[PDB]
Amino acid sequence: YMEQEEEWERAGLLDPAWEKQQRKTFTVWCNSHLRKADTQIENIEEDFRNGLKLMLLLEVISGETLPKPDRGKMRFHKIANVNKALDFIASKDVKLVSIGAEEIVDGNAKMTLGLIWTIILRFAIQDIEVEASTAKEGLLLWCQRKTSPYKNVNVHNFHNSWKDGLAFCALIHRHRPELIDYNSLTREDPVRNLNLAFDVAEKHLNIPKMLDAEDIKTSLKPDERAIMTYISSYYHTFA
Repeated sequence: YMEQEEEWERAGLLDPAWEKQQRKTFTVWCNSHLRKADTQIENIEEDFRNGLKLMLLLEVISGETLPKPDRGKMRFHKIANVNKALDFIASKDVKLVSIGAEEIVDGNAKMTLGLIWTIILRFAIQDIEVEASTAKEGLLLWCQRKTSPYKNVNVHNFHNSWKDGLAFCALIHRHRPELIDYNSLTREDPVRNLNLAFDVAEKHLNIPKMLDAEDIKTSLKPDERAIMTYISSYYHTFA
């Protein structure tokens, strides 16, 4: 009973601020891959309902070919396409704990964001191996190692450790010192630091601006899934 709401709490999906952060961040992440297939989404709670761009997203990030999709106005075609997506994901050793094609075709916001996170996790994070840690803990360890020389960075988590922008700027500076005047930065202007990292990463590293500095600024504890999504692109660009 209320198993789904317990999982949604931990997913961040009951908090509307975290839901909004995931909606915005996940849309940019999906488009950072769909661009390679010359298309895009606009509204993540509408534009996957027929399964077509979901299947395409999975082909791009996996390099594999999925079965041919159906087309037709009628719902059962959309259900079939979403099920082809879900089958492909499950085939990569993913436990789809209560994600059904019907809710995706229905455009249920929480299930759709949960599904996109499942995809980000499996394909962008799960295989990360850093020392003896894997997946999310490996990604966090990478961040801790790469930012260890910076005295004004202390990465403990994927939320408030990232709020003042210095950790993002440090990750960039550690790989490319010529792009960031790191010593000029301080904790006093977090929005400046955040936007610096986001602008530099978009310009020089081809990493789109998945995070909104204003959403981070106003949150005492920003959404972990959104921040992990963005940092996963840092990881795969440098490592």
